[PDB]
Amino acid sequence: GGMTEEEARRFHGYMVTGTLGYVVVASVAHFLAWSWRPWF
Amino acid sequence: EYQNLFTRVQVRTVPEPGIPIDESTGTRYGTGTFSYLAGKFGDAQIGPIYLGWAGVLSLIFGFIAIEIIGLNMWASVGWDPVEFIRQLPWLALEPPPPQYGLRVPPLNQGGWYLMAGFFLTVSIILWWIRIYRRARALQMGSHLPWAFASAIFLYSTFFFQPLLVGSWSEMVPFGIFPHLDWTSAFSIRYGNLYYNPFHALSIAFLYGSAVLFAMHGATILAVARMGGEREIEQITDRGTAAERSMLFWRWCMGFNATMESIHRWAWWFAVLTTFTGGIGILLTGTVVDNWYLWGVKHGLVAPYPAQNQLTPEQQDLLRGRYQGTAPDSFPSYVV
Amino acid sequence: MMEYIDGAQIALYAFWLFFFGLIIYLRREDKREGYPLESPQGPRDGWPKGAPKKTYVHRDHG
Amino acid sequence: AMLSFEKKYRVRGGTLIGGDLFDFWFGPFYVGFFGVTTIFFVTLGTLLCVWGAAMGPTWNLWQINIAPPDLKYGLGLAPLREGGLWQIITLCALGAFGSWALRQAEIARKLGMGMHIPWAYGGAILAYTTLVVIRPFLLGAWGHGFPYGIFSHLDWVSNVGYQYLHFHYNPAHMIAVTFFFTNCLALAMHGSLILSVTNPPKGTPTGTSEQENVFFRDLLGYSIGAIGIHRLGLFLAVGAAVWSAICIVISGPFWTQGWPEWWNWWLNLPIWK
Amino acid sequence: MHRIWLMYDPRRVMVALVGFLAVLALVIHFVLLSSQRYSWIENGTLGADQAPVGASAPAAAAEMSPLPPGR
Amino acid sequence: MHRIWLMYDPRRVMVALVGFLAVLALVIHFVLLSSQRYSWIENGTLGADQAPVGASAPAA
Amino acid sequence: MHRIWLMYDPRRVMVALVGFLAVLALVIHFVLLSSQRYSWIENGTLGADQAPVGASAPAA
Amino acid sequence: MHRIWLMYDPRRVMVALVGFLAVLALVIHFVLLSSQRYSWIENGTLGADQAPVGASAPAAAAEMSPLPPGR
Amino acid sequence: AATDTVQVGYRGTAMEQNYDHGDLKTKFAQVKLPQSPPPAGESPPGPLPWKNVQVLNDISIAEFNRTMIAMSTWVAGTGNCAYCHNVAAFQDDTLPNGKPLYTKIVARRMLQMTRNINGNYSQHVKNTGVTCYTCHMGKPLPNGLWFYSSQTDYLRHYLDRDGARVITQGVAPSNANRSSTKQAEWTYALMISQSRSLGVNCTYCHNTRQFASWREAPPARVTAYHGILMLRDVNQNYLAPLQPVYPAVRLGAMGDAPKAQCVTCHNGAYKPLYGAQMAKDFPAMWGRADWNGVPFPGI
Amino acid sequence: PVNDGIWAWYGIDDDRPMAAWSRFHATRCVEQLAINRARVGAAEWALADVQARGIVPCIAKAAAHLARARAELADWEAQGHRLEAARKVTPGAWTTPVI
Ligand SMILES: CCCCCCCCCCCCCC(=O)OC[C@H](COP(=O)(O)OCC(O)COP(=O)(O)OC[C@@H](COC(=O)CCCCCCCCCCCCC)OC(=O)CCCCCCCCCCCCC)OC(=O)CCCCCCCCCCCCC
Ligand SMILES: CCCCCCCCCCCCCC(=O)OC[C@H](COP(=O)(O)OCC(O)COP(=O)(O)OC[C@@H](COC(=O)CCCCCCCCCCCCC)OC(=O)CCCCCCCCCCCCC)OC(=O)CCCCCCCCCCCCC
Ligand code: BCL
Ligand SMILES: CC[C@H]1c2cc3[nH]c4c(c3C)C(=O)[C@H](C(=O)OC)c4c3nc(cc4[nH]c(cc(n2)[C@@H]1C)c(C(C)=O)c4C)[C@@H](C)[C@@H]3CCC(=O)OC/C=C(\C)CCC[C@H](C)CCC[C@H](C)CCCC(C)C
Ligand SMILES: *[C@H]1O[C@H](CO)[C@@H](O[C@@H]2O[C@@H](C)[C@H](O)[C@@H](O)[C@H]2O)[C@H](O)[C@@H]1O[C@H]1O[C@H](C(=O)O)[C@@H](O[C@H]2O[C@H](CO)[C@@H](O)[C@H](O)[C@H]2NC(C)=O)[C@H](OC(C)=O)[C@H]1OC(C)=O
Ligand SMILES: *[C@H]1O[C@H](CO)[C@@H](O[C@@H]2O[C@@H](C)[C@H](O)[C@@H](O)[C@H]2O)[C@H](O)[C@@H]1O[C@H]1O[C@H](C(=O)O)[C@@H](O[C@H]2O[C@H](CO)[C@@H](O)[C@H](O)[C@H]2NC(C)=O)[C@H](OC(C)=O)[C@H]1OC(C)=O
Ligand SMILES: CC(C)=CCC/C(C)=C/CC/C(C)=C/CC/C(C)=C/CC/C(C)=C/CC/C(C)=C/CC/C(C)=C/CC/C(C)=C/CC1=C(C)C(=O)c2ccccc2C1=O
Ligand SMILES: COC(C)(C)C/C=C/C(C)=C/C=C/C(C=O)=C/C=C/C(C)=C/C=C/C=C(C)/C=C/C=C(\C)CC/C=C(C)/C=C/C=C(\C)C(=O)O
Ligand SMILES: COC(C)(C)C/C=C/C(C)=C/C=C/C(C)=C/C=C/C(C)=C/C=C\C=C(C)\C=C\C=C(C)\C=C\C=C(C)\C=C\CC(C)(C)OC
Ligand SMILES: CCCCCCCCCCCCO[C@@H]1O[C@H](CO)[C@@H](O[C@H]2O[C@H](CO)[C@@H](O)[C@H](O)[C@H]2O)[C@H](O)[C@H]1O
Ligand SMILES: [Fe+3]
Repeated sequence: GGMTEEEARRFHGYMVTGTLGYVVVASVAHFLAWSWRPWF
Repeated sequence: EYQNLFTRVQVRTVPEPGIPIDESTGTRYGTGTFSYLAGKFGDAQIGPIYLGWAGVLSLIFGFIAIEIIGLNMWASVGWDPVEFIRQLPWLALEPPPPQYGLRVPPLNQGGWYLMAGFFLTVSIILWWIRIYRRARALQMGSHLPWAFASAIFLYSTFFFQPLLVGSWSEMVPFGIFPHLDWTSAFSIRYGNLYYNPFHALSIAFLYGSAVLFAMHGATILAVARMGGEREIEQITDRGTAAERSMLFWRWCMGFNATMESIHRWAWWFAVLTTFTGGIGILLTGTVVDNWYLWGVKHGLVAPYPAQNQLTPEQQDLLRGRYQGTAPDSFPSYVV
Repeated sequence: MMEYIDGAQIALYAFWLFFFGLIIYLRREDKREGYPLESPQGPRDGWPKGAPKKTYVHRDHG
Repeated sequence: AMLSFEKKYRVRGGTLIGGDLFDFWFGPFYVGFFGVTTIFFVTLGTLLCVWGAAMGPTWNLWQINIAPPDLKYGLGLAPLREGGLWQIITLCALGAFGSWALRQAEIARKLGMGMHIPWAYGGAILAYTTLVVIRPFLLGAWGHGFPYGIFSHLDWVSNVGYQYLHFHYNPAHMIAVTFFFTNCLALAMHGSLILSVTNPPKGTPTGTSEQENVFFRDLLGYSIGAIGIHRLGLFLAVGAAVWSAICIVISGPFWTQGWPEWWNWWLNLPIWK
Repeated sequence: MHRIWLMYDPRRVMVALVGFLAVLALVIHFVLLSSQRYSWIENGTLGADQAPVGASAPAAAAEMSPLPPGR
Repeated sequence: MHRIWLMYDPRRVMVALVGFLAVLALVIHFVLLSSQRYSWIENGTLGADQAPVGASAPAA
Repeated sequence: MHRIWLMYDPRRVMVALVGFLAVLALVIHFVLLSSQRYSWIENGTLGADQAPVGASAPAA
Repeated sequence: MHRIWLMYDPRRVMVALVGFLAVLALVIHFVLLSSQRYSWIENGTLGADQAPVGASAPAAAAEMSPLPPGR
Repeated sequence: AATDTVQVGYRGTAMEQNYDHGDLKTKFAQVKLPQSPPPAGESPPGPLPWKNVQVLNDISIAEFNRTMIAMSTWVAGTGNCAYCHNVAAFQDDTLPNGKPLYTKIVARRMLQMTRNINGNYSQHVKNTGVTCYTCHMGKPLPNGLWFYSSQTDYLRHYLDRDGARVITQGVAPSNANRSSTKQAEWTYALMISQSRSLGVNCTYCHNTRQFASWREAPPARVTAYHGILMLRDVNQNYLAPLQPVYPAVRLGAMGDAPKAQCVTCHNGAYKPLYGAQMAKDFPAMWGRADWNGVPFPGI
Repeated sequence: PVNDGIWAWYGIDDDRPMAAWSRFHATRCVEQLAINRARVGAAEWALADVQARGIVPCIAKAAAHLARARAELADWEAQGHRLEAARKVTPGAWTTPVI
């Protein structure tokens, strides 16, 4: 199957942005968990 | 030297068998497919199944039996799904209390057990009928359903022996380690099952079944390069693979089967495992209550030097009681 | 009443009679191929005498 | 005597040791060098078993009991009355079982067969060698072997089992039992299928590989094929003996508590500790 | 860095990634749920100063010579 | 980003999703039912102040 | 040194490396979590002076 | 001495070598971690004089036995 | 990784005990190193001054003080007389607050219990005997304390139950024995507990080809039976009636007193303290007119 | 992967398209060229046989198989040309040509 470098560059734009957005959500979840009950 | 233990070159066919031989009533369920992993060890086709009326009902009755067991197990850990997986092999659905005998017990104290046992038994009988009908529809002999009837016979003795001694409490609990606890305690209650001669015979055929399948499996693989695995053609049109198989065992141990008759030795060894087993269970607690003492009477038991000697006052002191009911109170001892 | 004879002993001898009968049957089946034996003294059957060699009918196809 | 097709096959060749010297038959039996050694060890081992019976309390077949030595003798040969006779018989039995396997290889070679049968029998020899050599040696005394006696060895099996309180909880034993039970099921299915196509109801043509594959397919949901069922039967039967040898060698040398408390690791997985 | 997707089928990548994150998330929740400090379904309403803490190293003498609980 | 459905066959995704959501929903409900605090079948009619709370630290 | 990527397929070494790191990381975390000293989920808020220590020699 | 390598594929040599070192390293670590003296995750903060040392002798009272009596 | 074995039955019967050699050495050294040493003892004349002594009437004043030092180190740590006493007034059974010294009134009962064990149950404890150290081992709480929980709890074999037999002593079934397979499971559970309590396996007390056989069993089975009868007396007459004496922190959820079991003395060893003989050194606790021929030094 | 098999788990893969010089890929290429030319020869012999006996649905598949054998050969010829170009520009490469 094909996969051109413009398709790869378009996919990378979504894959990075989705990854970072998920890490941002997770960062808020840890901010909430820590303010509720710190683990250190 | 090629060992013929796995297949380095499989071949696919685009149309397929799995569309059955001409079969009449019922329906072929699903479309045939190939597994490459199945094709490594055996034939690659994973494919269509037949049920008919007896197969459908067997699955319905059997599913209910499985649900009742699992739901009771899950209830027994207070519906905790973590403890359900963590403790799964220790969980059971447990038979009724002994004091009921054969009477119907309370729902949470064996009533669910007898229900699951009933639907499982009906499901097993309907599966036997399903196999019997399928063997005849494919225009085959009835060897397989009668072999399966031998397994069902042993299974039924886990109902009939409790019936004969007069209590559903004696039945086998549904559960992985709990049914092994029962298996040990059965031998304890009846004074060591090693001295039951039908148990000894059942082991002789269980071991013999491994001996025969090891010998026969190896023999056919050893002649498979000469077409020896085409066993039906070696039976109808004897080739050198059959002749060499006969001569190997003849030259080894002085006698041999044929390519057909080795499958009769195979069939009877497997069938006699569970048939002699069932007889031994039915005799236990009904004819013999202590198999070791039956062994002493009939001369089975090898003598050992005494490890202790009791005085006559110890003989009275060291008798116990038979086990009774549990204390149904929490005593205060204060005065 | 019979002290020594009991139902487990009776059942065991019933099995032995059946089992030896079965071994005889299986040994007759084992002798449908390769028998009677060739020997310098002429043909030999052993014991029990083998069942006859069996003919198989193939199908007429469809 | 000979099977009607046999004479053609009785060539010289395929021996491992003796060459032509022992390359002959006695009635149906092939001899060879390992046939000679087999009969030596069989006769010596049997006559010593009969001597053990003679000096024991009874001739009753079920009650004869030739016991290993006390544990205090360690890895030495005990006095013959005291277990040394068991130790000699054990050497004869090893010599016989080994000779039998190597004789089977000479027979397979003479027939141009694969070596499957000698090796499949090696699984049983392994299990015996584990019970009387490897496990006793790891425990440090020959007295850990089982006694030679039709029921007295069952007393040994019983007591070894309860040395671990509840031997059913041995995890390798569960696997070994599963193989033995699966093997007996598979043997009944394979035996039934072949007989059902070769002995169909009267007035029915002889069946075919297609019919047995179709029947087998709707029994298990997949078709195993002719080579596959023989590979499986060999795998299950020999695998049972190998897992049996594992289950007994771990009991004592490697694990000493009750077997039920081995399962404590499963309760303590950190997802649910 | 985008050329990593020339090297791997993105349909295989995303499925493996989502399966990895699902299993990791499940494992961390169930590890916490079995602890005492983070048994949040039973004890989540406790304040942080009231939540359980795994016990310290002993009192430095690490030794016994007690006095009874009061009757 | 509807073109996600071009690289993934939605026929496969919707079955995978519904299977996941079904199992996860049941696991959560049974975890709660198994707990003291949320054993709602036996104790659902208790008020929030009456509902059980797991044990604190010992000095608390 | 970049010439090793002609000797070995980068596509396959990367998968093997990611797998190796994941296994090693999970092993070390669970080894620590099972210890007394580093049972950080229960005792992570203890100060370093308060955390458990494995028993010393009696020095006698 | 380099002629030793003419017999071998160098890629396979390296894969063989790395596998040997990985196994050996893990064996030595798990042996030490299972010891008393080098159980460093629990006791790594002990000073060298404070760390465990194997007994130069055992001892007993004369009537005590670790093993039960028996032939 | 070496395994020690002890043969306890005939050749070839596999009646053997197995021990992991490393595990056993650490357990054994863990007993040796803490094992509390005894004071030397001495022989004065003169009449007893005591104001409120009710059990130890029969020993000299020096032997009495020697016994109190032992009791302190065995239950409370050495010299900890404040654990039991209002140390200003040893004769008191109450604090200055008037609230009772519950430990002292328990300890008086534990003296009577120990004398009763060493005296009436010599078929079990023989000349090893027990001291406070056997259970307490230097701490206020022994191991293996148990409370009421469920009716079918097998530890009630050590209190208010009696029968455990399930095997028929004849070939044929009879009305004499109607035991359930469930009852054999219950005895099996009980017997695993006894095996673990001593760190032994079933072959220590049985030839498992016939569990009911006494002739084929090692003699330890007879000692074990006397241990059951001893625990029933200990629990029913001494430990369980202390319910109104303890603070409610000691009581079970049913409000019952803590009870003992085999593991309380044995602590996973075939004899308590691997057979350390201490009762001989403390005549205050013999309950017996002579210990292995050494006569009781009564007044 | 049929050629490297288990060693593909460790990232040895000498089939992959290669444009720098590599003695391992050149070795694989020389082996596979010979095998695929023999395989093309057998495929067109089989077509000639089945054309001669005239069975229409078999002639169709024999031609389809031959086309696939030619295509699989052409890939190895392309690999051979890449490596042979790289051989000429790279010191210490083979003296015997690829393809
Ligand atoms: C509980 C679950 C059990 C589960 C396990 C169950 C195991 C069952 C399988 C084993 C039994 C079958 C063995 C067998 O068939 O061997 C072939 C042999 C002879 O073959 P043949 O083809 O009929 O004849 C050959 C002859 O015509 C020409 O041969 P040749 O001239 O070259 O050599 C002369 C013969 C002379 O025959 C003998 O020496 C007989 C030797 C002993 C025969 C078996 C006796 C019973 C068992 C052993 C007891 C002594 C054992 C120490 O030489 C030979 O043929 C030697 C080759 C045969 C060697 C057979 C060895 C079998 C060993 C079996 C061990 C069983 C252990 C339990 O057959 C016979 O001699 C007759 C066998 C009859 C069936 C046995 C069952 C009889 C049930 C009782 C019915 C009433 C009384 C007969
Ligand atoms: C308890 C039951 C199970 C344990 C049982 C153990 C003892 C078994 C003894 C019988 C086994 C016979 C095996 C055999 O060869 O079978 C085929 C053969 C005929 O088949 P064929 O194909 O036509 O020929 C084959 C050939 O093998 C037969 O031998 P052949 O005719 O060529 O050569 C000669 C004889 C030797 O006979 C003589 O020399 C007789 C001469 C008598 C003339 C009169 C002299 C004057 C004074 C007489 C006074 C006479 C009164 C003093 O063949 C033999 O050598 C046979 C050797 C068999 C050796 C078996 C060894 C047993 C294996 C274990 C040994 C160690 C452990 C004990 O015979 C038959 O067909 C007749 C039926 C035989 C089996 C059914 C009868 C069973 C008898 C026992 C009944 C009770 C059952 C519970
Ligand atoms: C301490 C333990 C006791 C002991 C107690 C027992 C008891 C009790 C029994 C056996 C039995 C057997 N024992 Mg024993 N056994 C001991 C020691 C041994 C040793 C040994 C090396 O020590 C061995 C090899 C054996 C071997 C054997 C077998 C020969 C025999 C079972 C045959 C069989 O195929 O069963 C396996 C086959 C079946 C159970 C048949 C099942 C068929 C049915 C139809 C399947 C239904 C499946 C269904 C559709 C799906 C259900 C799904 C779930 C509901 C979820 N025992 C000691 C002495 N043993 C049995 C026997 O026959 O005794 C005479 C028996 O009842
Ligand atoms: C000769 C003795 C040996 C033996 C033989 C033997 N067993 C046999 C046979 C034979 C010859 C068979 O032909 C038969 C078989 O089918 O084999 C595949 C069988 C069999 N041996 C079995 C097991 C078995 N055999 C054992 C042992 C033995 N089998 C002996 C060793 C053991 C042991 C050792 O414990 C076991 C557990 C089964 C696999 C099988 C009989 C299957 C059967 O009866 O199943 C009944 C059905 C159920 C329990 C219900 C299943 C429920 C589904 C999961 C529900 C799915 C949902 C469903 C679709 C809903 C319904 C909707 C409808 C609208 C469709
Ligand atoms: C609570 O009651 C149960 C049921 O009696 C007792 O358990 C009994 O003993 C076990 C051996 C056995 O396992 C079990 O089946 C059962 O038989 C349990 O131990 C508790 O006992 C105390 O209460 C008894 C009771 O039944 O209420 C009481 O028994 C006596 O008094 C009742 C009247 O209150 C009378 O009906 C009984 O006949 C009588 N029995 C005896 C033997 O005296 C116990 O009193 C005594 C002295 O045993 C109570 O036991 C104690 C120590 O308080
Ligand atoms: C604890 O209480 C017991 C009560 O029995 C005191 O025991 C006394 O001394 C024994 C030798 C004697 O055998 C016994 O009969 C009894 O006389 C024990 O000494 C402890 O005493 C303190 O608490 C006593 C209490 O009962 O609460 C208290 O005594 C009170 O009662 C008596 C009359 O019975 C009276 O004389 C006291 O004045 C009265 N005191 C109070 C505070 O209520 C003891 O008081 C005194 C003066 O001894 C308490 O001890 C002290 C040092 O105050
Ligand atoms: C000791 C002594 C003094 C001996 C005197 C005689 C002398 C001098 C002998 C010299 C020559 C020698 C060395 C002889 C050997 C003597 C000995 C020791 C014989 C003992 C033989 C022996 C082991 C007998 C036991 C038989 C038993 C019980 C076997 C168990 C298995 C069993 C039940 C098998 C029956 C079914 C059969 C026949 C299986 C084999 C078999 C299999 C497995 C196929 O797959 C197959 C496939 C296609 C065609 C045929 C076959 C076939 O025949
Ligand atoms: C408690 O004890 C223990 C448990 C032991 C402790 C723990 C220990 C350990 C070891 C933890 C390890 C953690 C870890 C390690 O790396 C964790 C690593 C986590 C990572 C990397 C997460 C990455 C997430 C990325 C996501 C979610 C991406 C989403 C992508 C989206 C949404 C894009 C959608 C669009 C697409 C696809 C394009 C379509 C095409 C289009 C439109 C087109 O073509 O046009
Ligand atoms: C929601 O769905 C869930 C998640 C719950 C599904 C999951 C279910 C799970 C996890 C199920 C797990 C099941 C397990 C692990 C089962 C284990 C079973 C074992 C090991 C069984 C072993 C032996 C059992 C035996 C031998 C039982 C035999 C019973 C018999 C013969 C009973 C016969 C009863 C009869 C004939 C009853 C008749 C009814 C009358 C009224 C006549 O009463 C006598
Ligand atoms: C996983 C849980 C959810 C986390 C949150 C996810 C959202 C995070 C913020 C998203 C913000 C917008 O994110 C941005 O979207 C655009 C499309 O609009 C993507 O754009 C991509 O596709 C377009 C075509 O569709 C191309 O022309 C472009 O070159 C490419 O980058 C960007 O790569 C991304 O950076
Ligand atoms: Fe076969």
